Amino acid sequence: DGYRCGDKTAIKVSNFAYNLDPDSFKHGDVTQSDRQLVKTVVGWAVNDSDTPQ
Amino acid sequence: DWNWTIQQNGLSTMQNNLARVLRPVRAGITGDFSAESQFAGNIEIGAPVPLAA
Repeated sequence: DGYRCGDKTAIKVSNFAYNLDPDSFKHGDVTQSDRQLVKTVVGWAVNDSDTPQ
Repeated sequence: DWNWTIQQNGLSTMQNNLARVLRPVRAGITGDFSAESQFAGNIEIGAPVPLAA
């Protein structure tokens, strides 16, 4: 405004957010950087007899 | 009880009168259906956009 003060104009970059209607984008194959195994459970079905399956 | 009428009035020719009270009565009444505010819900489905590899 014709005064000695320091002020300057600034324009912010946004915290970008996007949305996409089209098919045009994709994520590739996953990679596991690290893995820890939490739990496991095992089981089976035994069917000796011919008919009941 | 109903039986003391026999002594007092004979209980004859009354039957039609009883019938008048007892019979079902009907006539079409049109109207409204209203209530207090209620929950409602909805599901919308989009266009399945063609995707390619």
